[PDB]
Amino acid sequence: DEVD
Amino acid sequence: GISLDNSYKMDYPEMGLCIIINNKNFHKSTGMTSRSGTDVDAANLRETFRNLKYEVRNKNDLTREEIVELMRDVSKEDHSKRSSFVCVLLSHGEEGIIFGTNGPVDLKKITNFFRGDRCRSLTGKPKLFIIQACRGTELDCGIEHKIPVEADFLYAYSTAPGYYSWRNSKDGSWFIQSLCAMLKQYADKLEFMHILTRVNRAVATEFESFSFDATFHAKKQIPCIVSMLTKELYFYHH
Repeated sequence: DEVD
Repeated sequence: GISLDNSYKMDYPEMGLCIIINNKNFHKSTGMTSRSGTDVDAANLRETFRNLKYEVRNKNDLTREEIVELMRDVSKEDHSKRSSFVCVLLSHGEEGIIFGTNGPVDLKKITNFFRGDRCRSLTGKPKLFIIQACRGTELDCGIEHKIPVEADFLYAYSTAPGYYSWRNSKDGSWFIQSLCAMLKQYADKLEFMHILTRVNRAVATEFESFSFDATFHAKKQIPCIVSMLTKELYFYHH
């Protein structure tokens, strides 16, 4: 999981 | 016979264009990370909208200048035989901003090209903007006659105003994963706002972040449907  | 004008005319010769801007690799000087998993999103969207009979055009790694020029060129096309218009933006972002590979583009600059007064062949037709990008840096901790120029637009945002948007490196983004799944199952049954409400539920209940960093662990997300539509939208007809 990563954020933009 | 008696006639009802509650739904958009979706029986034109073509459903319309589905422009997908897939920005994965960013210029080193911007300091923006590679968006791992976005290709899964782009491929899922391509297949989903193909089955909805849209003329899909996939564009990869576009600069801020290329995004503006693409949007301008697409808005200058003849959409008279087309029912609607769809634009999917997959990139890094901030509130009201989407990132080109070399820098930011105001979302207003992109959407303004499609205004009722600027794109006449799309006046009165639904213009859908699906945006997978952050809208800020907040984290959700969880719990438990004439017509307006801004009319007929729908903005399907991946996250709430001011919040981060989550993307999984292997499965793709939470929102796009959910959007495509709900469109595949309900496009021949439900109205678009109801399909989007199912997407809101899917993202809200089925996903939770996992991170070794306590600041980014166990976080939630809720999408944001922004509608300026004047009629109901069904992808089917007859």
